Amino acid sequence: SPLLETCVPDRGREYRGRLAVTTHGSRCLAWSSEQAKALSKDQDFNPAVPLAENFCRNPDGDEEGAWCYVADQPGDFEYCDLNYCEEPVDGDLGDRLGEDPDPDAAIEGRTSEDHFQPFFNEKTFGAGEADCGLRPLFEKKQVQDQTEKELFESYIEGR
Amino acid sequence: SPLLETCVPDRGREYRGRLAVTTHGSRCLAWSSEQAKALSKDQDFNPAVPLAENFCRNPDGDEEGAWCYVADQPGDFEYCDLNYCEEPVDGDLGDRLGEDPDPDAAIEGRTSEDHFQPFFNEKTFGAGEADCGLRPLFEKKQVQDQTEKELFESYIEGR
Amino acid sequence: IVEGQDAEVGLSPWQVMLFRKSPQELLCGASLISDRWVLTAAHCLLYPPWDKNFTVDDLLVRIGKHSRTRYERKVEKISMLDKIYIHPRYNWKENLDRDIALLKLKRPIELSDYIHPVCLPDKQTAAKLLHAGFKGRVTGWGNRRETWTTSVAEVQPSVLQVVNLPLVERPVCKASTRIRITDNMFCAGYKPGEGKRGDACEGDSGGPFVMKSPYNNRWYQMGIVSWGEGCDRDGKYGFYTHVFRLKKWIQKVIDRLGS
Amino acid sequence: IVEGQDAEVGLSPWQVMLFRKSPQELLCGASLISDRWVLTAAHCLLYPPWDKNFTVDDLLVRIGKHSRTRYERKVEKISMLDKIYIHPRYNWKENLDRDIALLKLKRPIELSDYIHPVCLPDKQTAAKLLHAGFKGRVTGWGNRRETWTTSVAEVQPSVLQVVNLPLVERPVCKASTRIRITDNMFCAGYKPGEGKRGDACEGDSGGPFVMKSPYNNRWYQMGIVSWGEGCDRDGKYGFYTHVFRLKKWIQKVIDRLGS
Ligand SMILES: *C[C@@](*)(O)[C@H](CCCNC(N)=[NH2+])NC(=O)[C@@H]1CCCN1C(=O)[C@H](N)Cc1ccccc1
Ligand SMILES: *C[C@@](*)(O)[C@H](CCCNC(N)=[NH2+])NC(=O)[C@@H]1CCCN1C(=O)[C@H](N)Cc1ccccc1
Ligand SMILES: *[C@@H]1O[C@H](CO)[C@@H](O[C@@H]2O[C@H](CO)[C@@H](O)[C@H](O)[C@H]2NC(C)=O)[C@H](O)[C@H]1NC(C)=O
Ligand SMILES: *[C@@H]1O[C@H](CO)[C@@H](O[C@@H]2O[C@H](CO)[C@@H](O)[C@H](O)[C@H]2NC(C)=O)[C@H](O)[C@H]1NC(C)=O
Repeated sequence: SPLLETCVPDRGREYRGRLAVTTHGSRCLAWSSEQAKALSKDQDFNPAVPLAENFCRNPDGDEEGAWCYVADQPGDFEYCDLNYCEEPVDGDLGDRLGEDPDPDAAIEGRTSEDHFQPFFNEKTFGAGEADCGLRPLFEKKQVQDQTEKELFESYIEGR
Repeated sequence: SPLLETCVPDRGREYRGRLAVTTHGSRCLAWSSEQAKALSKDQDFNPAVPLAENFCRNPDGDEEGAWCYVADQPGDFEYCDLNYCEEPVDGDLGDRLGEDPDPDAAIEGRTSEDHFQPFFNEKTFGAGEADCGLRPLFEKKQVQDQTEKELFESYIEGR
Repeated sequence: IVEGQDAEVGLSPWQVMLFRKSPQELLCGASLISDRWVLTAAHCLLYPPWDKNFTVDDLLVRIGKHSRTRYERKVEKISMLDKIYIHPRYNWKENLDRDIALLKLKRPIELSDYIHPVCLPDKQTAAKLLHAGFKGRVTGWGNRRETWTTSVAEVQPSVLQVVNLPLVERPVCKASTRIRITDNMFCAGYKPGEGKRGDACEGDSGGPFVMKSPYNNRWYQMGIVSWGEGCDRDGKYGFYTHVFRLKKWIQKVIDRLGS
Repeated sequence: IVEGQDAEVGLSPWQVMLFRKSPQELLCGASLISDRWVLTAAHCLLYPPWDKNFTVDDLLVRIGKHSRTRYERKVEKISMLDKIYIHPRYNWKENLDRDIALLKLKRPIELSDYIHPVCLPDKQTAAKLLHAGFKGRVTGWGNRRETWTTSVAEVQPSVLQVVNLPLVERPVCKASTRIRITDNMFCAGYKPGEGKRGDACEGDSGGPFVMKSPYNNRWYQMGIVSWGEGCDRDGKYGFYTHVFRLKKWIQKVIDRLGS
């Protein structure tokens, strides 16, 4: 269509349109519903543009584009054929940050510990964090395992 | 799954399995149902294997796998995730030939006409075909098109 | 259509403006294959993910025009619809596979100098012309550039525009996009080195991709403008419905419509 | 694990084996991350198009082993599940985007010299080690080769197996298949030039791709075995779930559990 709307930018992030149908060609569920408000009950959404009724939105900032929720079970959502501008980014491995967890409260700043630092509370996570990674018959027993050496030579480089 | 059924060759051509689902995770219509009986009625289903109930079958020799009908309208069909063998063949342009139309009845052989051949009956197809491809203000008037020539040296090639 | 010139009055009499009656707006192009049937791209009438579902009573046709606006009082021919035959397996959910429709006019239009039909290829000429390197044309009132600053008004050709694009090796085609390309799809455009731009831009869908024969010099319809990424982007190629490979269907559809 | 060598008794003590009770069948693997919660590839519990959907009563877990068969009377710890959390947006329709799950033991297992939790990376160490060229380890009892003449029996490693695999450049990553590689995945494995073979094949899903931190010399889990096209295929690089990105979810689930 020539006389259609303009080219949707920023991978549909700031999208505030009204399309309520998926690429699969399916309906769409009410952002705030008995189904969709339980699936959302775990993620890390963001404002930018509201979750108006049931129109495709990109709340989580999903880089593949705006989507609808199609049903209730996990993975039952689907993307929208929003007609985005440019092809998506290709963040070279650790090129895309992923500003990770806080000590159960956003923004560290006053962050100090012994030499490890847990991030799971202990009450629920259980036990073993404090000394994870340290295999008993090796790191604790100060003996190296057969190929560790090889894993190591990679790090610092051979060229 | 490791212990799973073997590989699916020929892109699922002669596949007689019983999976009633689609990659979009949906149902699958019975091949002889009202809906599915219609959509197919006008295509070209070769045998290879039976159309068994509503199991993913590749009845058209679709070289992208086997599939289901998910509804009744055009396009309401979906491919199945059969877990095929090797990478599908990519024929060089005309490389996927296509043994197109007979004089409405199977095979040509006993076929000879002036210089064209109305592969369309006249009754249902209507008027035209005979003098098709010839523009009133050009070829019929033996006058050349501004770029006809450019389109021509193409077949001649500059190498 | 991008980087292409204006078409000579009468360069392509089979050209079909397909537009909706209300609100009045240009939809797609298409082609006249007989005096009563017209061949077009399917995603002009149907594309659910967008809300595209026009019935016969929604869109009219204009055979014989030139400028994409101005009632051509002496030459055009606005008629009514009848059919709208989409393919049962038109893959609109994933890659627009088999993007081919089959409009039927209410009453057989009156042939003319300005309104003449195009031909469907045959297995012989077919094998012959579809070689990577040969050229073909594509006609359309579709957008000149790919964008505008404001209002697409500022990018819509005044009159019918034309461009000749050369066929490209399927292998390169694949390479062009993630969008799965099918047996019946074929890309045409110039490569990054070659130095000649041009392409069917948005709004050109339906218009035919046609070549001329080196035997019997008649014009044949090899494709249907279907899809693409942007318009005239170096590194990409326009994709077209391979009309030939779907030729058998057409025969089924038409020839079973009565006697 | 293809082209890998046997694992040493005691090597990876977070290596969990997740298998369904009836029939007794090895499904995938996983990592112990604390005394009570387990991480595994979501597709191991649910995959709609193949009709996969186990519930808690369906499968048990087995921590602290070596041979993927033979009750190791002393060292193991067979235990039932309780929770099973799959990600709400584990894109199972298209490309296993977020192939992360998160099981819970019924009762906290007890630690040992063979049963010990791996570490969930943090932003800092996650920065320093995530660089193309460094290696890691993907363990498991998944198939040795990628095919067999008759009976997959003949391609099932006896003891555990291990292989050290190197991280590739996201560019070449994207470049190995039209399957949309997501922001949160990462392909690892050797290059066509490079000479060395090795790859986590079928059956390997869930098994972790752990990396040793020179600083603090602890073991971290960067990824999880998720998807790949065949095994050790010259050209194709195996993919893993980016656990670091998804870590924020893991937090959001685990501490919401009551206290
Ligand atoms: C309907 C036609 O006017 C139009 C033609 C555009 C062709 N472009 C170039 N450069 N030759 N078709 C389309 O726009 C098709 C229909 C659905 C949207 N579409 C596209 O080509 C999208 N830009 C991409 C796409 C989406 C889904 C499936 C395939 C392609
Ligand atoms: C379930 C895991 O055991 C397994 C890991 C083995 C994959 N191969 C390599 N070299 N890592 N995962 C799979 O087999 C997944 C399950 C879904 C299909 N699949 C694939 O790898 C397909 N071969 C490719 C694929 C299909 C659908 C969606 C994404 C990828
Ligand atoms: C497009 O609109 C037409 C309106 O005619 C829809 O046609 C109906 O579709 C339903 C559901 O498939 C059928 O049960 C009816 O019998 C159809 N009626 C007619 C007159 O065809 C069509 O389904 C719509 N298509 C889409 C994709 O929305
Ligand atoms: C996997 O199995 C569970 C059964 O335990 C299914 O859960 C039910 O799903 C339906 C449909 O979404 C819901 O209406 C029920 O309330 C669910 N019951 C429970 C106890 O959760 C789940 O849907 C299955 N998944 C699939 C894809 O079939």
